[PDB]
Amino acid sequence: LESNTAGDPYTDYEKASGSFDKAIKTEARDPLVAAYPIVGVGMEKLIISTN
Amino acid sequence: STAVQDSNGESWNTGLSINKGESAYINANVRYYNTGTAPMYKVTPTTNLVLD
Repeated sequence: LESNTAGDPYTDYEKASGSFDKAIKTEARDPLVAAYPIVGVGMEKLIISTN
Repeated sequence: STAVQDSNGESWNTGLSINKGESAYINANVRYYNTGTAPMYKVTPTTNLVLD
């Protein structure tokens, strides 16, 4: 009843057939799983300039 | 009692002032090269300068 089962921009047929972006992990092939990056930022260290 | 006093004086001063956050103004001399198989138009790199 919905074009996108998961909610991600690619539709059911596009996700199933693999006619979408080729850098996406196979775990997102089936419609139930969603293509969703969780990009995060890891701090390494600060430098303080004393003016 | 009268008195007249003349005086001459000379002074030389030097002064060095410096900040502590903008203490220096490095700049680089670099050059781009290509080793792939296709030409690149409007090349712009993002590069990191690291000290140690």
